[PDB]
Amino acid sequence: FIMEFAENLVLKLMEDPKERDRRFREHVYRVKDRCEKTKEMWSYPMRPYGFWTFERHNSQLAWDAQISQVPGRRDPYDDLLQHYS
Amino acid sequence: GRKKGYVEFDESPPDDFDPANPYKDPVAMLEMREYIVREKWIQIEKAKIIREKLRWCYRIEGVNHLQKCRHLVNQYLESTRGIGWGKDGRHPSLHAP
Repeated sequence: FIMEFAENLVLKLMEDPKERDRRFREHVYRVKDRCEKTKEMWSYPMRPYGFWTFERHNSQLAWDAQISQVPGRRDPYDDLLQHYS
Repeated sequence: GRKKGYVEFDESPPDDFDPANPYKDPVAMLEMREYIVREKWIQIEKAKIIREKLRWCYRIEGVNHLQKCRHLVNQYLESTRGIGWGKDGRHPSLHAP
């Protein structure tokens, strides 16, 4: 009965071939999906397309529109007309 | 844990495998390679069985072994035609169809 117990213990050891194959397939599919995702992540250029339209990059326009009435940068005719009216 | 100690494989090529583009699906590629290995091993074992029966024919038949085991010799020599994986040094007269 010692050999029978040893065989049962060895069978309790090892791994289920069905579970091993399923895990292998799942792991390979996951790696393939993630690697194509990382390749498309790397494919993007460093300079974005819309960077010239971004609000953060176009920060001078708002400030200068706010500050356009300061005497240091006024159009002379604007000052003339505001004096006239 | 394993259920019982006897091998369970399928005697059919894995599906979703494209011979034109075998490298498109990695799982299909690897399973097809494993199936090809299994088929080659089956052919090798068939040749080994033929070789064993040939050797026992040669042992049982004495001086008159050239005509009694001629069919077994021919069967073994045709069965060993495409056994190997890298036996390209073997002459094509015995290793090529």
